[PDB]
Amino acid sequence: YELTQPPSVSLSPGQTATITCSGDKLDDNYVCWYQQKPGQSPVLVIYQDTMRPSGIPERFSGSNSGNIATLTISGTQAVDEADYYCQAWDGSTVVFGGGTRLTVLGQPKAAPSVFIFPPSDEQLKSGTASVVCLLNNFYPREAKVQWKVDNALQSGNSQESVTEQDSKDSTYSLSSTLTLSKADYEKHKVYACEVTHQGLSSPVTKSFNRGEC
Amino acid sequence: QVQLVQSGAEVKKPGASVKVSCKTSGYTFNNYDINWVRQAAGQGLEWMGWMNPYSGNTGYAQKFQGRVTMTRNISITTVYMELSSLRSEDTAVYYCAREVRGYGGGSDYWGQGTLVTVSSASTKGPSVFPLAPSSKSTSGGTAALGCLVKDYFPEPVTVSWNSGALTSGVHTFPAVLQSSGLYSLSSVVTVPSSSLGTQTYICNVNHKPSNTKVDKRVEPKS
Ligand SMILES: *[C@@H]1O[C@H](CO)[C@@H](O[C@@H]2O[C@H](CO)[C@@H](O[C@@H]3O[C@H](CO)[C@@H](O)[C@H](O)[C@@H]3O)[C@H](O)[C@H]2NC(C)=O)[C@H](O)[C@H]1NC(C)=O
Repeated sequence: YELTQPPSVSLSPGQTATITCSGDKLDDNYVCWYQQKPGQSPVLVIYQDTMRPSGIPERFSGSNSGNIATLTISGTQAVDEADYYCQAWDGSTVVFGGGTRLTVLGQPKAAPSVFIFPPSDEQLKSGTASVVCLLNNFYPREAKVQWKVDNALQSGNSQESVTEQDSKDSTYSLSSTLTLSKADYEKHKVYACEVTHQGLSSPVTKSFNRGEC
Repeated sequence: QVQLVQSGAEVKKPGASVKVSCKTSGYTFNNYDINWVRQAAGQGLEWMGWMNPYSGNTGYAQKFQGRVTMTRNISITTVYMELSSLRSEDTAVYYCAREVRGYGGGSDYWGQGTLVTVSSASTKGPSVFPLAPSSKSTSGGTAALGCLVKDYFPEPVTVSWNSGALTSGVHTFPAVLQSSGLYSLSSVVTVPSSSLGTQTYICNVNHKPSNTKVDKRVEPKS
């Protein structure tokens, strides 16, 4: 038994956030909702479908009907930016939804500046190749980076890291590193990271051909 | 009064076990169930099982059958979760959280979490590779360059540029734990493209656990 949440919800301040959570046996059992901000433990905001714990603002409300549970936030504010998880019990076991990232757009969107770095010759000597894709100073935080090698999607060999929000312009940066063996790296020509972001009308691709100078 | 407090961070090799402590108040110990929930970097919450400390009854999630052991010590109102046969995928923050027990009030109080890092690695200093500025890292009048600080263990590492003289436009990313069990991170900086021929750029890396100190000059790709 699994609970399905939307990966991301984006709205503007004051608007009403709607976060859904679906499951076959939901009307059988109660649903709880948790808020989690970066570096902190989850916080219970709704329990038993509709109940607010003490100290939770009244703008948080819940409902559960037709195998769909919904978390609603009226007059969404900046402090509401967080990840939200639904949770239920199927008989004995607890199940969590995948989580919904709630973004409240406080300033204009800024597309990322994208840079790509081939592996250094020094690293290639060591028998490994790291390709780095840098997304710089973008807003909001949600961004997708995917690797293509000779137009073949790469899965399971890349990792991402993101900075904390800049104190001043409130932007983020993100790195994606693709790691291959030297051998595998030398078997292909075109290395590309495809970037999507709400500030981009269409995907952006930064690429190079192994050996460009 | 704090209701739940967990033990400190753990580092374990694959195949070993890790025992996380969760000391509770008397009120929590006597009137709540304790849930155990873990969360890996950038991933969601995953429930492992529950214990009622007053009675000692427990339940586990099927995925963790045989591998998890929940125990208690009444005299010090503490509960424990031991995870055995650790693997790389078990690296995560492990939480205890209390709940009153349809009849579920949710987990209304959480411990601070216990980081468990599963790695076969011994202490190891990083290799430092240049992220050279080129036409492929030039956006108009701005150029990007950096240093890849790869394959070190354990945390942490610090990076500066030009011995601390260059701070504007520097982004030093949080490390990731690779499937090898070693950490890797990058430190980048954006600078005027016109400065590449005249300005020297050196990243200063210090991995104190291995006493590794590296200054790497980053030059444009020719
Ligand atoms: C629940 O926790 C209490 C307290 O942590 C446990 O009692 C403690 O048990 C240990 C070992 O059984 C005792 O340590 C011993 O100390 C003597 C003298 O310092 C030393 O010579 C021994 O080698 C050993 O290290 C400790 O004194 C004792 N403390 C108290 C207050 O009783 C208890 O065993 C735990 N219960 C369960 C079921 O785990």
